[PDB]
Amino acid sequence: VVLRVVTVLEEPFVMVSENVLGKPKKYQGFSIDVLDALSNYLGFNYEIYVAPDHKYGSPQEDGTWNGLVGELVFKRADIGISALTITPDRENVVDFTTRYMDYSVGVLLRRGTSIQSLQDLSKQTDIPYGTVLDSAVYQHVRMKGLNPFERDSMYSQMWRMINRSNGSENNVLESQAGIQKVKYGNYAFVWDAAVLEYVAINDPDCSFYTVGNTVADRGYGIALQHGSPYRDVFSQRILELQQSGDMDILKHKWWP
Ligand SMILES: O=C(O)c1cc(=O)c2ccc(Cl)cc2[nH]1
Ligand SMILES: O=C(O)c1cc(=O)c2ccc(Cl)cc2[nH]1
Ligand SMILES: O=C(O)c1cc(=O)c2ccc(Cl)cc2[nH]1
Ligand SMILES: [Cl-]
Repeated sequence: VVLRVVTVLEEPFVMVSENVLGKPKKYQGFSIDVLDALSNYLGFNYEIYVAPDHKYGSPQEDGTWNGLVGELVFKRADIGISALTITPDRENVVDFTTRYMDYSVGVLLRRGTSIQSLQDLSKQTDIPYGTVLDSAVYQHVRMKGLNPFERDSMYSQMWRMINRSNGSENNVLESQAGIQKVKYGNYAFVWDAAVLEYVAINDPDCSFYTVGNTVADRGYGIALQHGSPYRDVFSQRILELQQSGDMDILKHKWWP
């Protein structure tokens, strides 16, 4: 029994280890190890392909979904292995396992800063900051900073910085671009805290520092087709990995 796995590249969750003839051959990462834990225990083999648009998946004008979620809806893949945020929107078109990673937001800073939190970052302007355009972080700051019900001045000030020149000045098109901008410029990059911790830990110049708060009731899960016969056993195994302390060994392999 061979499963077809769709993924989205995101260090250190899913990283392409080897390319042959212009296509990835081997994948590694925390999400890959969780997949390898499921495959060996439940007794299935798999093959992995990257989502063509490199997107996670969001609803479109016409109802259809794009990205990884779209690949599962159109049944072009059986399961999705990535840092895919569990949302009610997505739970309506694909089946999610239980959470295997906690959602977290953080900021990447040049070595030698006073910034301790996202709160601090919002209260200064000397270090410009931003994220990836139209990403999760971006859309959250935009929503909170434009919501008349919200009166947390942090999201209002952050959106003011992020949306300078309609977002062309302080944002980037890829996370790699944001990281290099911190490395070689005066900039702070807001992203998933777990990603940024991996980046900081592994930078050859050790030029980064990172702070971030985790977010409860938010996290990443494995996705499957709607009405998949594999969800329940997938979710059970994830619990088992958690109780046995196997998940904390995987997390320590990538976040020592
Ligand atoms: O699942 C999503 O929609 C999604 C959007 C992001 O910008 C993102 C960024 C970093 C990580 Cl580790 C996961 C992410 N997931
Ligand atoms: O602390 C939270 O609940 C939280 C959730 C987000 O999605 C988020 C996104 C961007 C920024 Cl700059 C802060 C954030 N904080
Ligand atoms: O792709 C971008 O928006 C971008 C902005 C920078 O300031 C920048 C600075 C250095 C490097 Cl190596 C890449 C960069 N990329
Ligand atoms: Cl395999």
